[PDB]
Amino acid sequence: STGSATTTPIDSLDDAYITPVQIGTPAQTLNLDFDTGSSDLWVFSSETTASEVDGQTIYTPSKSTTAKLLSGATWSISYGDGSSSSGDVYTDTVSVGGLTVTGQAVESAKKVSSSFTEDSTIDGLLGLAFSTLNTVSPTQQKTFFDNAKASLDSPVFTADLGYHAPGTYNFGFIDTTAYTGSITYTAVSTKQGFWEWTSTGYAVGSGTFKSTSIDGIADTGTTLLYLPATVVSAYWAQVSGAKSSSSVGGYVFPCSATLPSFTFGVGSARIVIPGDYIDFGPISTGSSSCFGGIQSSAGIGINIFGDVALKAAFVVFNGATTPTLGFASK
Repeated sequence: STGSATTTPIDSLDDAYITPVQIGTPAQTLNLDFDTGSSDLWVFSSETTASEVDGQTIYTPSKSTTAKLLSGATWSISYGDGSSSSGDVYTDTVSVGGLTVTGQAVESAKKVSSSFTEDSTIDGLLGLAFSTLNTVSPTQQKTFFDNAKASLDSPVFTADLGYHAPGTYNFGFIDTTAYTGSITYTAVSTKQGFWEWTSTGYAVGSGTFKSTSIDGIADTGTTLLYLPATVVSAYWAQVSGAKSSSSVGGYVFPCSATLPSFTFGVGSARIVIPGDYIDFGPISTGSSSCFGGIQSSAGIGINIFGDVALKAAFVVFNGATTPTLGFASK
């Protein structure tokens, strides 16, 4: 089997991407944030505290003939940006882009943090990291990908995120029309539950390439590119007037700037992030100070190849017995 679904930016900045997901019988379609940095499929639901729902579409298990309470199971998750959610668990039929999993754990939110409530466009998350990170207790549950894997034509999914445009998540096949040149594959460590890999270095603009190992995670659920402070300083030093602002929470730059590109290494291959991808617009409405898309990972504890990086590539998440990651230009 295979699946193919379009993923669409939630706003003009590509702050995140939503993908329609069919849950239950008859289908209830919710728009989920596919997140290769976590491993819980959770949804706004009929059980979510009413004051914490503001415009989201909810899953109502009582209206699904295939929903079953997973008795005794609870979940609770905290994300890198400080947001959180928790609740109980149902199993139900879940389909993404024509690919159907029966008995998928659907984690029903009883509580969500303000960040989630305030984003009316995201109805929940669909985790695509390794199932060892799944938070369901006392019986850990598998991700949608892990459940689908054996049925897939090939044990892979791909992320093809758009810049200010829709893109695609495919399951079970590599669309050879969706990228240019060849795909370069690189080793993955699953020790921390993430799609963790080592970039071979970077360049700023038309500058020379610096060969240096940068360990980090491929994380579709993180907006920006978080890298070591040395690398980030070298980038922003090429933008007149750019500075790190403790009050804003990162590097800002004059909105009048033309940003240089940023290149990262994948083995001997190179992925180029155009400068425009690094612009996240005014820090507040009407400001001439703009927020940068490359930020320091210092104090996160991990480097994160978020959407800013990933949307510059066609990315293969290879879930073979020994997982790997592939990157191609597009």
